[PDB]
Amino acid sequence: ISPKEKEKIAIHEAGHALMGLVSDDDDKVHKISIIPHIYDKKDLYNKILVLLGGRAAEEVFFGKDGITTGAENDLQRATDLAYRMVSMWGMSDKVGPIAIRRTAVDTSPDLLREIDEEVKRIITEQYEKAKAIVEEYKEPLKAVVKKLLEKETITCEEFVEVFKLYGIELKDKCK
Amino acid sequence: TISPKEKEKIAIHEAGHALMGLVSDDDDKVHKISIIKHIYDKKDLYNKILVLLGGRAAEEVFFGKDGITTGAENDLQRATDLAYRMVSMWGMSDKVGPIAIRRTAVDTSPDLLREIDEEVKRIITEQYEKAKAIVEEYKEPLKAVVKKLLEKETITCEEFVEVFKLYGIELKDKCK
Amino acid sequence: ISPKEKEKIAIHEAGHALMGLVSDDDDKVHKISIIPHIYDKKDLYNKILVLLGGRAAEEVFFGKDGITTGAENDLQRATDLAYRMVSMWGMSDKVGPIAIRRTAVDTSPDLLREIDEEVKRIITEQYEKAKAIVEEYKEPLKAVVKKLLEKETITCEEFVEVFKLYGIELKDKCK
Amino acid sequence: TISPKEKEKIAIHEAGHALMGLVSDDDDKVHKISIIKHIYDKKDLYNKILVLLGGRAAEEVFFGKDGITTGAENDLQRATDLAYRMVSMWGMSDKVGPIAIRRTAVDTSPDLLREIDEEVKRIITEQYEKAKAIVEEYKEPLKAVVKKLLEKETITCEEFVEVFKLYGIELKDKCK
Amino acid sequence: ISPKEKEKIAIHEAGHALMGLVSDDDDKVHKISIIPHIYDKKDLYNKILVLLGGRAAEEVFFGKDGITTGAENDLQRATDLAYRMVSMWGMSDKVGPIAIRRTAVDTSPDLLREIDEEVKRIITEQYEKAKAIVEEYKEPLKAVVKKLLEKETITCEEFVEVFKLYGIELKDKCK
Amino acid sequence: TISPKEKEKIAIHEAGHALMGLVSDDDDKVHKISIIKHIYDKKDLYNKILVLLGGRAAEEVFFGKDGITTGAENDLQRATDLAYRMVSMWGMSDKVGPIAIRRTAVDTSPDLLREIDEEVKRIITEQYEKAKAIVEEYKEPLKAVVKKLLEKETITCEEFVEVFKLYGIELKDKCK
Ligand SMILES: [Hg+2]
Ligand SMILES: [Hg+2]
Ligand SMILES: [Hg+2]
Ligand SMILES: [Hg+2]
Ligand SMILES: [Hg+2]
Ligand SMILES: [Hg+2]
Repeated sequence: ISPKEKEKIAIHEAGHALMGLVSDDDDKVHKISIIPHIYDKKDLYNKILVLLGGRAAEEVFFGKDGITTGAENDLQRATDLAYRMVSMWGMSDKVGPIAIRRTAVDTSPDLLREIDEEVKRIITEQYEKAKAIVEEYKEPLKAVVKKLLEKETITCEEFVEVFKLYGIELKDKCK
Repeated sequence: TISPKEKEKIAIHEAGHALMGLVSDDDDKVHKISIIKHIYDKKDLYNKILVLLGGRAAEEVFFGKDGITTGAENDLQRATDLAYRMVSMWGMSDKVGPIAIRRTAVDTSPDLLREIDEEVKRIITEQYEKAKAIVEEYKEPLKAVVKKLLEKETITCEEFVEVFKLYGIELKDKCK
Repeated sequence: ISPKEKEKIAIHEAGHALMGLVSDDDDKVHKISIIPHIYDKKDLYNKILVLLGGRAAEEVFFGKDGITTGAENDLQRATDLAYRMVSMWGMSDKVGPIAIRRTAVDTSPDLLREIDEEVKRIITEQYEKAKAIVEEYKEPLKAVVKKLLEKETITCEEFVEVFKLYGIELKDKCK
Repeated sequence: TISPKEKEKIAIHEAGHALMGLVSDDDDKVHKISIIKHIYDKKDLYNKILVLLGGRAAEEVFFGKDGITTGAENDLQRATDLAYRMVSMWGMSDKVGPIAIRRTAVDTSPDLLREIDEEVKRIITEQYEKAKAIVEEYKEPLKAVVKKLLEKETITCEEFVEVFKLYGIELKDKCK
Repeated sequence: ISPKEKEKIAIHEAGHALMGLVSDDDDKVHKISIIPHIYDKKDLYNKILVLLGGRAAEEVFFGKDGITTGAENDLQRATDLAYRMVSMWGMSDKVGPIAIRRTAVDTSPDLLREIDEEVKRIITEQYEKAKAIVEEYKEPLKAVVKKLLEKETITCEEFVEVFKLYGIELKDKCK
Repeated sequence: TISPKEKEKIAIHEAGHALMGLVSDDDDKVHKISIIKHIYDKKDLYNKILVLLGGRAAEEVFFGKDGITTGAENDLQRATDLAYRMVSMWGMSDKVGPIAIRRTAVDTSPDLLREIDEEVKRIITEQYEKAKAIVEEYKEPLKAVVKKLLEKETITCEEFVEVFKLYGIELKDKCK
């Protein structure tokens, strides 16, 4: 794996962690390296937020052209999750507290268009928030990336250490 | 595993169902509220939807739109299926009429599916609004139910009604 | 089975019988209780008429809210029958003397929309006639229901007896 | 089991097919009218539709739209299939053109299916009207055929033509 | 096989051969009777041309009503071929250098409408050219047909012989 | 079996791919031109399309729209699949967004498929135009490459670049 590619991965893996550590609710632990119940609407919004942080950080650091294939799963995981909010758990105002029956069964194309719209809406939103977040914290993120590329693997605590050195206090979610 | 946050959510969802059941002018059910060939008419099945929706309805009144939970999955699916049968199996919608979809739907037009979907959406929207209104209207005594629920982990309909009679509401029969 | 439910069933089973006994053509025999060739367009219209009589009587006696699940088969049987008239036996002017090929095969959505329209038209019609019929004969029907609820099972002849006592003479179709 | 009503219907349906066959300026067939690798051109298959439709055509002229029967099921299906091939297999429609649907149709646009359905509908409508017109125009001698049909239960084309020559119509050859 | 049918077949089989022998490119050999790499856009256009020659000749000689079932394969073979040009080999300007994925998979109805349009366009065109060709050479074609019906089987050379006797010089493609 | 006509076509198609590869400011590949878990970014895959399209691009510049060949089948299919993934698997289109089609697509709206198809069409159209422009701009030295190709049947990237340096173009590295 060439240094150019390592830089990408680094920015990407930092992005997730950033989202997790800021995420207003999203309960979840951490770790970070260059190698790899009942939820409410808020919880799932924040889960999407985390899932898009990789790609979000990619776009902040490299523009729309430095966007990577490495977010293939994250986009699928996030889109699935938004799709359940809309078609399974009535979490869309437009769509309403309806569930899609069965892989939908005998659903009008109009219902699908509505859903696809709302999935897009939800995802566009969480992704715009993630970019904003990466932006706001670009400088201390750069610092984290440097250490990442150097030591190859960071702990959750060091990530926080670096951010405290910048006056940003991240949520207590590490172990 | 269950955090006081999640446990509260459950309580409210559960108190929501029972509220709907006890006020439901038709629907009848075996109430026991915890944290751990026939013939139905249009009135009946509407009241079934009402009940099925109470949980989510309670979530929204109490926690706003963001507090809406995954816990209602089974509930929303049953409601939707039920309304779906009302429209496509029984002739229970005026727009669609006493027509029965050749059920998987087989060789039904996209136009018809759309009409059906709209009518399913109408039934549910209506009952959902009803459920919320009732929870709203009975927010006060319901809190009291929830407080005891969280405290003792399991309540009987009797206690539930006991709190309600205290507030001056005469809930219907239906327990054991 | 509770008395409220027995009343429903009674009205329902009376409705069919009424339709059969008045039905301008529909050849078919009878019996009535609280427990359970080559046809022309007229014949099949009347068969639909009979199939909808249950629900028709339900709506006359209890309004649109007292409508029951008990007509699940009747609606399917009737709708199937109208659907064959339209898609199998060219009995629709709008659609014309065309047959749908195979569970249709490779048929335009427009053709399906047309068919669905015509099926709806046919069924709406026969159902409006059945309601009208129940209406016109509500009083002697009430009488039949009473005896039904009392004796639990009526013969075709008694049904007629009751109607003759009202000056309505029903078609000779019983044995 | 067969009532005089039903038996009459059958007779008329059967007399309808044969009429079309005997007048059909192209189509050729083995006439025997009872109660109990090749190459066809556009003209030929049109005449096949004509024949296939004669039964129903006869029903409608004689009994109005309400007298239309189930007996034509097989007939309408064959006609429709035939016209369907004309349009989607052979290049026999001007609107659709010498295009052949990749036959189940595979990955054909909804637009194309609609065009095809319209053209199938045109062929059939046209021939149906033709069939009716002919039955109308020959109502009188056809009754006479039907009377003998009902009387003797089975007629030969010969007798059928015999009645027609008597009325002054010279039907074509095609029997045995 | 009746003489009327033999005349049809004759005209049909002559039509192909005509197309082959004139076809500006289409490499292909011949023979003719009353019984039965890497190509460019031009090559495939001409292959369609050959495939439609049968039907084309049928319509020239008998009008739109003398059109036969005998061209069932030719229309399928040609339509398949145009369909590959459009959906497989980016040979349509309207559609562009795109390939349809899999029996298409997950393709919009709009894309299919576009394709169906372009397939129709290509085929309409080649078929109008084939008719024109049959027209232009109707007289010497009649001559060929006569010999065909007489001797039942013609060689490629005789076909040419007849055309040379008319001052038309056909491409050197026989053996 | 291969006619001088067909052999020329092949040469040009092959010279087209290599041209694109050698000029491609990103894409890297194992050049050897004859007649016989990772991470890619948007820039990278665009350059892959460019390469995949070079063959056809070369065909069109040299032989016009009628000279377009069957030889590009595999090429067009790969390009299309790649762009299809860009749009529907990776969030690489602005119109569609960081949305991922639940892949066979499952229960996606006709509207979405249309958006996707349009965007796939945009990527490819753009890169196709790029490929052609480059072939156009380097028509002269490419002929020279083709002449040697037809002459010796197999060329190395080295020779290819050798001709290009002679014309005054400094192509990038990427060979062995
Ligand atoms: Hg990731
Ligand atoms: Hg629940
Ligand atoms: Hg019934
Ligand atoms: Hg028949
Ligand atoms: Hg042929
Ligand atoms: Hg290639």
